[PDB]
Amino acid sequence: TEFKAGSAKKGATLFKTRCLQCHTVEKGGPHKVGPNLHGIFGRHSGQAEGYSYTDAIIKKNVLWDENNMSEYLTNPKKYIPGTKMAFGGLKKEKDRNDLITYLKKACE
Ligand code: HEC
Repeated sequence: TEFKAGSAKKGATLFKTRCLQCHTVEKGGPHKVGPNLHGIFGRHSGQAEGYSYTDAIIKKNVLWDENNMSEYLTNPKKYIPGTKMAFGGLKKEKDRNDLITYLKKACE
């Protein structure tokens, strides 16, 4: 027990200003700089087809759940050195919570 639920509305706007530049979240949403993340929970890293991911991400083979997604979110290059994900992070657990509450919801 280490992840508690945030606000999806607050999650959704965090997403629009911090992740939209690179990702789509809708079913059948296209890949961009970053891959489409629909269905990410339960899935492992580097398995969306039609996307060229770094060695590092495939290699890490992380099961995508809220718990994991939080630490990746804090510092991705940290969590997975070699990732091409150019994002500093979300150091605030509160923001992280909203946002994950949002992804838990839309990538559904
Ligand atoms: C572009 C400047 C990005 C921003 C901003 C965010 N992400 Fe991203 N993401 C990007 C890339 C290029 C990649 C590929 C990684 C590689 O090393 O090949 C990723 C990857 C992810 C993943 C992992 C998914 C998988 O298929 O295993 C996740 C869960 C992810 N990105 C989520 C995410 C969120 C929620 C963001 C906003 C806070 C975000 N990323 C920022 C590109 C970019």
